[PDB]
Amino acid sequence: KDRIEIFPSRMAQTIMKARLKGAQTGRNLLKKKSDALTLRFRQILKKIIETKMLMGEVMREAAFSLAEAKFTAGDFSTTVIQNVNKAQVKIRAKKDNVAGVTLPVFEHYHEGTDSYELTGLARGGEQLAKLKRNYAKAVELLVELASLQTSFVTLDEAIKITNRRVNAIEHVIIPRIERTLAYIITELDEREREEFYRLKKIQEKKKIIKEKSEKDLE
Amino acid sequence: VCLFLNLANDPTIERIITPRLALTTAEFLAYQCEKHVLVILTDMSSYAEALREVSAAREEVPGRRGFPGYMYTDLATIYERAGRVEGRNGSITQIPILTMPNDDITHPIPDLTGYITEGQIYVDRQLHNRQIYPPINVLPSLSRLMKSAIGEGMTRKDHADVSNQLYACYAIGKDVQAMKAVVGEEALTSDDLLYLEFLQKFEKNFITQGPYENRTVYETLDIGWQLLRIFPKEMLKRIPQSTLSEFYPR
Amino acid sequence: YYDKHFTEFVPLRTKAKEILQEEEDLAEIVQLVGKASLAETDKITLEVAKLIKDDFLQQNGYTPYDRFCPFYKTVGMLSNMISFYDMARRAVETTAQSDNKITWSIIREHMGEILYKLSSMKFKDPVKDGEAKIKADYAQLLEDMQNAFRSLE
Amino acid sequence: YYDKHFTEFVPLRTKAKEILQEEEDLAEIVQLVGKASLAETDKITLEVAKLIKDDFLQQNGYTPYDRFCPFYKTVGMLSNMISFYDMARRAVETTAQSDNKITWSIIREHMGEILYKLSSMKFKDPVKDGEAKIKADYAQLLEDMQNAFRSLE
Amino acid sequence: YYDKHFTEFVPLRTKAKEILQEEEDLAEIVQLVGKASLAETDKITLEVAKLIKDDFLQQNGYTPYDRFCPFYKTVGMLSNMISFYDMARRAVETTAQSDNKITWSIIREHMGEILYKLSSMKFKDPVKDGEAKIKADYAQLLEDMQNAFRSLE
Amino acid sequence: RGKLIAVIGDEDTVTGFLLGGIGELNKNRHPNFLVVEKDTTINEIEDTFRQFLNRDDIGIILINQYIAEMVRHALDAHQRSIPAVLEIPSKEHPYDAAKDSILRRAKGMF
Repeated sequence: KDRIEIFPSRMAQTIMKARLKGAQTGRNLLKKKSDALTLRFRQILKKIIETKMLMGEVMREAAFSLAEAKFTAGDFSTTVIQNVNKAQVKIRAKKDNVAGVTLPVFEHYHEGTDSYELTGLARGGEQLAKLKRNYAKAVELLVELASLQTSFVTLDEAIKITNRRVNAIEHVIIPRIERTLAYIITELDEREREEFYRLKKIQEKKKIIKEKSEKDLE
Repeated sequence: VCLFLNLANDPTIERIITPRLALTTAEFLAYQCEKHVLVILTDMSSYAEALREVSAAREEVPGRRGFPGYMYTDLATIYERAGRVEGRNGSITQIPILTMPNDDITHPIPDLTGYITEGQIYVDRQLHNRQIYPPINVLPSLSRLMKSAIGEGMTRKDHADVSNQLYACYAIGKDVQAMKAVVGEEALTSDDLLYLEFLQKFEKNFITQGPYENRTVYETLDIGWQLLRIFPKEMLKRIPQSTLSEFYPR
Repeated sequence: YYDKHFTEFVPLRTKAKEILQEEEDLAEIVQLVGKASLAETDKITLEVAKLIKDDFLQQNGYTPYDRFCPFYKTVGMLSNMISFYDMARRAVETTAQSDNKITWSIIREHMGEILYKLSSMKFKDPVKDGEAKIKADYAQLLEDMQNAFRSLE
Repeated sequence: YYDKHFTEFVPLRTKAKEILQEEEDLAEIVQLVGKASLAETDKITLEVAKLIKDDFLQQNGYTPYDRFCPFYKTVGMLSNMISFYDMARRAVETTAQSDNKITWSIIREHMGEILYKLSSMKFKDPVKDGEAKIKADYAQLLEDMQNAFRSLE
Repeated sequence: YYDKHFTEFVPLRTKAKEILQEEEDLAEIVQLVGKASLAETDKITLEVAKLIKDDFLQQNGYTPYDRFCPFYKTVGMLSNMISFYDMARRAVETTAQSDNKITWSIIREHMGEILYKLSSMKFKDPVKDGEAKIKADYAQLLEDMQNAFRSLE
Repeated sequence: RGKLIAVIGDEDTVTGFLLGGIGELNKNRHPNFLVVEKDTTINEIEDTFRQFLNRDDIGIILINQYIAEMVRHALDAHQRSIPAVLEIPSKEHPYDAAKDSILRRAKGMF
C-alpha cells in the first residue's frame, strides 16, 4: 500500500535511491513529452479556428457562384447529380511521430480526368468553369481541416495519457519510494542502535571481568 | 613536490600518521618557509577505514555506520591545517580526494568532508564510461571560494562571467539533450541545436584534456570563449554587455 | 602493449565502451516513447550495441568455438562490429539534408547478409580453423562490408 | 465439515476470495488510469468486490443486526452476492459477442432495487427474525435476481 | 506596539500576506490557462503582488538608499501599494457587470505614473530627505492615486 | 491505399462539389454522397452517416451545417480517431462554427 516493503538493508537503500532516480527521470522525460504535446496541441487548435474562418467565405462565394450557373445553364444540377462514375480528386492518409506519438493527417491528390468536361458546352460553360474551380479550391481546405481535427483529437488523448503517467509518478510511485526510503533509513538506524547497545554492554562486562580478575590477585 | 606513500598493506596506524606527517611538513613549508602549498590527500576513505581500526584497538564502541563518532573532529584536525595567515605570504591549499563508498554522497566520509571543506568536486562514472578524461562533472561541483580566486588582477576580468555562462549552457545543453531523446531532432529549435552542439564541443574541448596536456587559466578562458562564440551575442544572458564587447569577438 | 602488438585495439576499446553506454540511455527512453524519437544514428547505435552485447560480449562456457577465445579472434570480431558502426553512421551523416537520405531500414535491408555474417563470426573455431584462416574469413567480411556499403553511397 | 453441513460453501468461499483478489489487482491499474478504461466484466468484478467489502466483510458489532452473524446468514449472503456476480458476468459474456451488449451500467440501472436489497442483507436480525424468515427473504432476493437478468436477455 | 505607534499597519500586513498567497494560487491558473483567462481583480492582484515582490520585499543593501530602511518608510511603502490595490479593486468591482469596465491596462494607460511612483518610493533616503519630506511624498502619492482612480470611476 | 471524401447535403452543395470532382461510385454501385431532398427522413441521413463513417473507402465526411444539426445525435456519438467529419455552411443555412463539437472541447479557445 503506502510502501514497497523491500526489507531494511544497505542494499535496499541503494535500490530505493536507484528507483527514486529512475522515477524522477521518468517524470522529467514525460514532462518534456507533455510540454511538447501541449505546445503542438495549442498550435493545432488555433489552426482549426483559422481554417474554419477561411472555409466560410470561400464556401459562401462558391454557393453564390452556383446561382450564376443556374441563371445561364438552367437546371444543370440534375445532369451533374445523375451522371457519376469516378472522382477527379481523392485523398491519402499520412502520419507524424512527433513527441513519441502517431498523429494521423490527410493529403490532397488529383486524378486528371474531368468526368464533367462537356457540361454546358451549348450554353453556360463560362459560369460552370468558374463554378468547378471554386469548389475544387474549397476541397483542399477541407482535407487540411480534417487533418487538423484528427491531429487535435489524438493530441488531446495523448496529453491526458501522458499527464496521468506524470501524476501517477509524482503522487503514487515517488511517494511509495520516498516513504519506503524513509522506512529503510529508519530501520537501518534501528539495527545500528541495537548493535551499538550490544557492543556497549559487552564492553562493560569485559571491564567488570578485568577489574574482578585484578581483584582476584589480592 | 614532497611525496608520501602509504601502501594498502602498510601498518594501519602509519596510514593515520601519514596525513598528520604530510600536513606537518606542509605547515613547515608554508608557515615557516613562506611557500604557497597545495596538499593533496589521495584517499580519505582509506583513512576513515584506518581510524576505525585504531578505535577498535582501544576497544571504543563504534559510532554511526561503524566509524568512530569523533571522526568529525579528527577529520577536521586533518583538514583545517590549511589557509593563509596574518603577516605571512604562505598558504596551505588542500585537495582531499575521497572515494565515496557505494557511490553514495550520504555516506559519513563524504558527508563530514562536505561539512569541513569549502566545496566539492565530483569525478563522474558517466563521463568516465564515455571515455572523457578527466571525468570531472561540472554541474554538482562547486568551488565555494572561487569568487575570490578570480577576476581583475587575480586572473582576467571575464572569468566569473565565462564560468557562469558555460555552466548555464552545459546545464541547458544536458536538458536539451534529454529533450532530443524524447521529442526527436525535428522538434528542436535552432537555439536548442546551439545548446546541443555546445554540449558536444564542451565535453570534447573543455572537460576533455588528456593526462599530460597542461592548460593555464588564460588558455582555459580562451577555449571557453571559443565555445561561447557558438551562440549569438544576445543568448549569453549571464555575461555583462561590457565583457561581451571585450571578449565575444574572435 | 597494445601500441606494440595491436595498434587498432585502443580506438576499438573506446568506441565499444561508448556504444555500450549509449545503449543504457537509449534503452531507458524507448520504454516511454518506443522507436519514434530515435535518430537514425541511435537506431544504428542500438543495432551495433545489440551485436556487441549478443555476439561479442556474450560467450558460451561449454562449446569449442567459445570455450576460449584468443585475442586475434577477439579484436577481429570487435573490429568488424565497430567498422559497421562507423560506416553505417557515415552513410546516414553523408546523406542527411539530401533529396534522399539513407535510413537504418535501408541499411537493414542491404546489409542483411553482412549482419548474418557478423552474428555468425563467433562460431569460427580456433581448434578446427587456424588463426590465419579465421583472420582471412574476417578480412573477407570487411571486404564484403565495404562492397555492401558501396551499394548505398 | 463444510462438505457434510454446508455443501454449497466451498465454491462460494473460493469465488469470494478470487473476486476480492481480482479487485485488488485491478485497483493497482485504476490508481494510474481512472475508473473508465476497464472492461465491463472487470467493472462488474470491481463493483461486486466493493459490495463484498462494504456489505459482507464489514460488520458493525455495536449494532443489533451486526452484534452476531450466524453461519446460515453468512453463507446466504455469499450465495446471493456470488449468484449476482455469475449472472452479471454471464449476461455480459452472453451478449458482448453482438451489438445487443449488456454492460455493468445497464445491469445497475435496471437492477438498482436488487443492489439496494443486496446491500440491505446485513440488517436482518436473528434476535427478531427467525432462521426460516431470513432464509426466505434471501431466497426471494435470489429469485428477484434471476427474473431481472432474464429481463435483460 | 503597532496599535500604539503604527495603528493602520496590522490591516496592511494581513492584506499583504493574503495578496502574496493569492499570487501563488493565481500562478497555478496562469500556468494552466494563461494570464488572459483570469478575472480583472486577479490580474490587478498579480500586478500588486509583483510590486510587493519586486519593490517592497526586495531591498538591495549595497545601495545608499537601502543600506537601512526605517519602520515608518516600510509602513508608508506598503500603505501606498495596498491603497492602490484597494482603489483598483474598488474601481474594478464597482464597474462589474457595467458596459464600460475598469481593467489593469486602463489603469496602466491613464495612471501608469502612479505604478512608476509605487516602484520609485524605494529610492527615498532618510539621510538626505527629512522624515516630513518622506511622509509628505507618501501622502502626495495617496492623493495622486485617489484623484487618478476618481478620474476613471 | 488511397481514400475518398463523401458528402451529405442539399442539391446545390452536392452539385457544387460534384463539379469540383468529388463524385465516385463504389464497386457495389453506391455513390459517395446523399442529396438530402426536403422529403428525406432523418433515418436516411443517419443511416448514410453511419455507412460513410464505417466504410473502408471513405476517409472524410462532409455534412451541411444544417443537416449536421439534424443528425447531431449520431454526429456527436461518432468518436473514432481516423474517419473525420466536417460541418460546412450553405447559402440558406448556418455559419461554419455553429455548435461545433470539436471547438467546444478546447480550454485555450477565446
